[PDB]
Amino acid sequence: TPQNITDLCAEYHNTQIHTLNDKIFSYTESLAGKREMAIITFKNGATFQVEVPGSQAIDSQKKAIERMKDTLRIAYLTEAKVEKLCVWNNKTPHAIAAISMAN
Amino acid sequence: TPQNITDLCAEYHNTQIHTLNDKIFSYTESLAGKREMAIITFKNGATFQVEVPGSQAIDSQKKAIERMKDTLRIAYLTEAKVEKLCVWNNKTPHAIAAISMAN
Amino acid sequence: TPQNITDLCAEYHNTQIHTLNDKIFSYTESLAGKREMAIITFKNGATFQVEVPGSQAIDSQKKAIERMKDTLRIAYLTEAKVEKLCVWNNKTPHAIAAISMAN
Amino acid sequence: TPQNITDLCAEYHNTQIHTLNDKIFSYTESLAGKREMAIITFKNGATFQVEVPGSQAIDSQKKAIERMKDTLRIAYLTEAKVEKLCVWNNKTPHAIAAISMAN
Amino acid sequence: TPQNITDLCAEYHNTQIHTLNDKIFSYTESLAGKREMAIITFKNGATFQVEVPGSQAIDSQKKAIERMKDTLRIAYLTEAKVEKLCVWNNKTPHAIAAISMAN
Ligand SMILES: OC[C@H]1O[C@@H](O)[C@H](O)[C@@H](O)[C@H]1O
Ligand SMILES: OC[C@H]1O[C@@H](O)[C@H](O)[C@@H](O)[C@H]1O
Ligand SMILES: OC[C@H]1O[C@@H](O)[C@H](O)[C@@H](O)[C@H]1O
Ligand SMILES: OC[C@H]1O[C@@H](O)[C@H](O)[C@@H](O)[C@H]1O
Repeated sequence: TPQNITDLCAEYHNTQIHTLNDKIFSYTESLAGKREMAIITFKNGATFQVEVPGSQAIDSQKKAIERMKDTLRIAYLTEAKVEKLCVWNNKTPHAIAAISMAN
Repeated sequence: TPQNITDLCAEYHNTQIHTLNDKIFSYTESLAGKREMAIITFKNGATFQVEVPGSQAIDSQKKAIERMKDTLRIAYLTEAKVEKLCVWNNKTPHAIAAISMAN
Repeated sequence: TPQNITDLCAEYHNTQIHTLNDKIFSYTESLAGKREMAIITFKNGATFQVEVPGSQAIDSQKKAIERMKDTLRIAYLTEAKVEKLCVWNNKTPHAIAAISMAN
Repeated sequence: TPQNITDLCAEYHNTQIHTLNDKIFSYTESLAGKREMAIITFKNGATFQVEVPGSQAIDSQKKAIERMKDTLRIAYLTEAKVEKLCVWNNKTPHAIAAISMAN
Repeated sequence: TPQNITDLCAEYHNTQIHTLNDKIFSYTESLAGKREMAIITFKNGATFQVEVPGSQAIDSQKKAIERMKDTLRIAYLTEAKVEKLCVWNNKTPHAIAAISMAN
């Protein structure tokens, strides 16, 4: 079991870590058919998504995806500093896999 | 995959991108028979709803609707500035499809 | 579709609007068998309940009832001003059908 | 229909009202096997639990149990004054049936 | 029934209490496959996880796992002082079974 976001991120193919150390600049949410998703942006121009849950994803996956959207919304609204994001680069915008917060 | 609310809204028919750059003026919620709606209003007069899901709604759609109503209530309570809304304009009041928050 | 709580409230029999423009004074909740209800009070003496759903209540009603208890709890804790309540006056305490919040 | 916590408490056997008029001193929660419970304490030494649900417990009661733990956590975190607690005194520690919050 | 985290923790083998009396230094969350988990750390170098749910986990166990993650996030964001943690010490990082929060 990884004990940090960098090592967790490295367990997967087509991932990379972004180190932001900054609050979220914008939060976008859609319930539109086939776009049940969330997009956040940082003031440096970086844009990321929380991907739509897939065709019958398992229970743990669907719960974590909803948890991550919960987390980004509350982080944005409270101006909580985001330390790092682990994202999949085979999507556009890059898709969030994990987030770390410190400070 | 759209990277912002304007491009997302343009992927659907019968939608309008609506710019606000303002906090929600009032939040209304109902639990009454087939009116389990949320209504939000803004200072300059605009009025929007989160439409009640019908009897064929799939799980992903129901979950996203529930999420949006959560988002509107917390945005309202925190006086978070709403940048834009993407709304369906063939219903009255217009029905929210997406929301962007910034500033 | 109604565009404000007054007009929504008027679509039902045995309802009425109360205009509080004040924060909630007390919040009560129970998990006791058959009384899974919430009761709120205002400093002017008014008392209102969120009625227990019955054994035939469909899922969309149940979810709205739970949402309203969530809303009342968070308003109470944050001292958010309640503008109006739409209530059924054929129950005691009067039963909440809808709520509006505005500064 | 009870209009307050005291009257509601009186509808059940093996209950009593505690009048704290104080914020929660400590919040404890467990996910351990057979002990999926919450414990709260006050500065005067009183200790109460949110009981583990029974095997037969129906959905509405389970939902209310989960709600009460939500309530105690946020009451604790916001230092919200707890007015009264309705508890079952045939358990140890005494188990929460209802709570009232007021200043 | 245990009346405090220390006694609760002693009911299980391979557990220990950490007395931290300190806020969480960092909060990490992941939705990645096989890694639906949360990791918290303290400024003394202690690192803890909320284990990935088991594929056959019962309902009460799954909900408590979800609740614990909700608690850790809100404790983190509000700088709530964590009093003690009850952890399974046959996991690496040590896995949270119970948390106590006090002032
Ligand atoms: O679990 C979700 C992941 O699924 C992978 O197969 C895909 O490459 C990633 O982009 C991400 O979507
Ligand atoms: O939907 C709940 C409402 O249902 C009505 O039929 C009843 O008259 C009201 O008192 C309220 O209970
Ligand atoms: O509904 C929960 C309550 O159920 C009663 O039967 C029991 O006597 C109480 O101790 C409490 O467990
Ligand atoms: O219930 C969760 C616990 O399950 C036990 O079997 C295990 O030994 C502990 O380390 C922890 O995983």
